[PDB]
Amino acid sequence: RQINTEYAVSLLEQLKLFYEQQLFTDIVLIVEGTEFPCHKMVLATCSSYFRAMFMSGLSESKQTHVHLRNVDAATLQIIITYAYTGNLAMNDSTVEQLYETACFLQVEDVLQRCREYLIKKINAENCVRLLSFADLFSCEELKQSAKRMVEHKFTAVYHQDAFMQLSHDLLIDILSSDNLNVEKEETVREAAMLWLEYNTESRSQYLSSVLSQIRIDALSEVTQRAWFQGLPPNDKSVVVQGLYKSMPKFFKPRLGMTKEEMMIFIEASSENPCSLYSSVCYSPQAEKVYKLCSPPADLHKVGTVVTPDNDIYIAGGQVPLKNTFRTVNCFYWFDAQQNTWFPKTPMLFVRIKPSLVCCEGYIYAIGGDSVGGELNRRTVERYDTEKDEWTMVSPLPCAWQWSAAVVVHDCIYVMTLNLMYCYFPRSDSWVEMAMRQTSRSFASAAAFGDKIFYIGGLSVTVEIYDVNKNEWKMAANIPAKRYSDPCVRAVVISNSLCVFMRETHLNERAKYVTYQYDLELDRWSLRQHISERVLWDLGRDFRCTVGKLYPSCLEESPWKP
Amino acid sequence: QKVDDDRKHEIEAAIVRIMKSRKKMQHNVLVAEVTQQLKARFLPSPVVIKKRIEGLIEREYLARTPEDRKVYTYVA
Repeated sequence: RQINTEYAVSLLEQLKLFYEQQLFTDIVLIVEGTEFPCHKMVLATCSSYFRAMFMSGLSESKQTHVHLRNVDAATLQIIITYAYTGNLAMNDSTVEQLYETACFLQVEDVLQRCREYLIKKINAENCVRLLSFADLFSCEELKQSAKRMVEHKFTAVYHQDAFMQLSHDLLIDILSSDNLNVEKEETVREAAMLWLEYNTESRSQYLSSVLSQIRIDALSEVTQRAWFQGLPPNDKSVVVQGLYKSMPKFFKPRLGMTKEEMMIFIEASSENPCSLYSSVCYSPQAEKVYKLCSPPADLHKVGTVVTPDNDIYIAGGQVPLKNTFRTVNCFYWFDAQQNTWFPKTPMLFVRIKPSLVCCEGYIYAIGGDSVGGELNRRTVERYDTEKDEWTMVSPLPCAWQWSAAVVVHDCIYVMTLNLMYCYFPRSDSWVEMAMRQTSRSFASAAAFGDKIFYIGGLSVTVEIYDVNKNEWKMAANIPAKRYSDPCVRAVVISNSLCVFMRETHLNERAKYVTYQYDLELDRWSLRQHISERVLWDLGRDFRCTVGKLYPSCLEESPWKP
Repeated sequence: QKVDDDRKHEIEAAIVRIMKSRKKMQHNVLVAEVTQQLKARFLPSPVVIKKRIEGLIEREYLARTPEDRKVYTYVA
């Protein structure tokens, strides 16, 4: 057995003290003129290269002074102090050089630590840079993670400066993969072209290879004429090899074209009695019901948000203590292809059913039972999708419960029983808007166009608000059978305002049906009635949100009609 | 001339009644709102409103400093 409360701590601390006092040292590392006196035992036990450096019989084994080059002084110093104390204390800037020096010195523990730190920090921009870094220094985990992040984001950016400087093999792997998140086939063509326009006559063979890779569907559009404009003179066989890429090489449809606009539902009626809730999806066009994996698989009462880039996030929630419902501030993100949930930076307060709002690329969590004992029981907390951190902002004016919040015209709007405040993120200030004449709670609002549609409350209250008109007005009442409790759900569908409502009576079964609403008609025309043969009962605490998903990655929910 | 002066005072009255409970403007943010509020009244007259909004900087009550346009004085 290994001790950890007696000799281990004392031995490590005494070794650190000996290192500080320059005692019992027999080897000194020379790094561009900087001296690092240390011990051979610690270097042998930490690094897998120093053990061969001092054990294998050569001229440097019996050498008091060793001139080690191609290593940074600060990185070697931090590696030595980690070996002498066990604490790494890595920043976010010197990770690349630290990993390079760890790979050169073959220090497995710090290599794993840096690998985890890098795989956790593929946020938005270093994806291609760290992908190239992992291609240079073989790292399967980093390579796969960066490949997936690139397939997700570069397919929407395809203009990064670092992306231009990539090796042929990595670019071939990226382009030939069927994970490109592109709704059109010309964007990848123009990305490949611009990758082959800044460096031409140098990668002409690789130009032909990428030309073949992009395949006929985009090869038959403009590439021939642009190449004729840009071909080197006295090139004949290149024309012959380029003309050949018209018939062969298995023209097949891509995967990114399957961005069907669907509805993500959470906390549904679980088919199995072992489970309590489940997350499922519905297809407005395919008329099918898909399922999703629960992010924690045990925690419920979560809030949903969808960014303009079609991303799904989960924050807050409560989980049973499983002693022999505790609130957790954990955060999660849904993978559009792996059908899993990768966690992210947790929150600072354990919220219950938080309301997350996206604006200016930032996620804003408004209310949702943060604490309560704080002097200002009316506070908020936002998220940074780029820096991956939580920043405190101006708190709420008034404390509200069972509230709803949306975003309109790049402005934060939160709706409560009767009041509404317009938070302006740029000035971090709250603007008093208008007050509703009806006091209704337990309802949600939808941000369709430039008008906020607060639907329901306790009912069928349809109160329409306009940012420009700054006024609340009524339109009509949704045609709902009497003696019923309509679970109204308002959300945008295909750039058209629609609703998803369910009616329940006494000794009667629930019915699901969505209606098409018109702005000037003030009527909910019958758009589609959801048949019970494909969709079963959902419940009462279910939530609805609009997002695009992949049918192949997800799986259909089995249920008897 | 009388109706021009009437419009010139009406726009100032609107801008001092509305922006006293609204947000700020960096380059051309609040002018769109003030034109939308007056869309049903008359033409926006961009040059007239642009020349008139910069005349109030000589004194207090939302001077709207051009160099310090990052934040406006939300005071009386």
